[PDB]
Amino acid sequence: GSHSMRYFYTSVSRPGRGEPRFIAVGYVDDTQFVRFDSDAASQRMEPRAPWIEQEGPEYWDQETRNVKAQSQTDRVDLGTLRGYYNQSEDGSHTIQIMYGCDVGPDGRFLRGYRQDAYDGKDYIALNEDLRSWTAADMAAQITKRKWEAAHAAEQQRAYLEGRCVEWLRRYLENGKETLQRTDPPKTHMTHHPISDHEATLRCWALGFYPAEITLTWQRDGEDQTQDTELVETRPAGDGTFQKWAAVVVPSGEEQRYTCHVQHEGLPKPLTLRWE
Amino acid sequence: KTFPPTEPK
Amino acid sequence: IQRTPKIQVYSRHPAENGKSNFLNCYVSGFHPSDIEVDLLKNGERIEKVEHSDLSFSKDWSFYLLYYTEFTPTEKDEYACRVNHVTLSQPKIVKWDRDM
Repeated sequence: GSHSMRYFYTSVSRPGRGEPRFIAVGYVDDTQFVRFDSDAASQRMEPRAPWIEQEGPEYWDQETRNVKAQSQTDRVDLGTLRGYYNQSEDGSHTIQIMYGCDVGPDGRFLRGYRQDAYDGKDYIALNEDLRSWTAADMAAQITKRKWEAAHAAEQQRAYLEGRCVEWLRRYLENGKETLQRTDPPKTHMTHHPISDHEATLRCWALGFYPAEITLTWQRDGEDQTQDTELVETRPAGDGTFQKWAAVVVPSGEEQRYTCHVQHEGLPKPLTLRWE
Repeated sequence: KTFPPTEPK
Repeated sequence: IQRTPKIQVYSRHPAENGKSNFLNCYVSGFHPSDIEVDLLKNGERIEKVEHSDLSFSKDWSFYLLYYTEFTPTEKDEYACRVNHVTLSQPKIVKWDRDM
């Protein structure tokens, strides 16, 4: 019954001509619900889940103001950081920002986040206590001193513990039918001979939500990692996720092997065995 | 809902 | 820093000949975000392809899902073609409906 809200911003400079490309996305758990793309025609924050479309024009006006202003802030910051790092004006660079909050099943604040990167490495991040910053290098130390003087952590903390938690709660009751549902994995095993003496067993998990899942093989009841392969969890494109795990076994010995599936939507883990 | 832009870097 | 894409090519639903479905190419773990991704039908680029909005993981690496509606057949072969500043040539990953 725990939940999260996150925003992800990406700004990429383009020195051949014009302003940086800015993309913002918002998520509740593993469900995207809004986007902004500075190269799109609308120039508005846009809905990406049916349940947010009910929000009124004032909602969209305020969210659009914020992300358009953020795109300008990032533009300025790309310039400032180029200077801090003594980089040329000719190259493209990237700023990334993530922030958001986690709540417990009671809907109360658990944890807040705010972290920033430059060219795919840590730049500055708010600590878990929401009261202090971690600056990765002497460039980020400059930013840290400025942010301390501006009481930026206090401002971030008030949002993370206040508005973030309150709007996450509102969305969870607005999109309840999907956001508060768990879809357990649809599981099955396949069998593929490799040679006269070996075969692959593959354990499939399909259609599950949220994305967190664990697949594990055992042989005669003991965990087995030798001769196994696993794919990264992947989106199906319809709001659900997929994963598989495989093991190579001597042919005839298939019944020794079991696949064990853990997911939030399963009251007890599932066990599968080739018959 | 988003947080407004924070202080420049 | 720079990071090379990981690539998975797979269908939205269990693949069955003559039954409409979606072909997915999931690209992840890459940096920077500029990337070229095409879906190929018998080696030729498919025109109608959409993708998810750019997002990233904890380690700052990006991920995108590229997708198109298709109807699998016995004869037709599909693949995903990726280019990225980290690759010296485009990387082609064939669709295997067992994977």
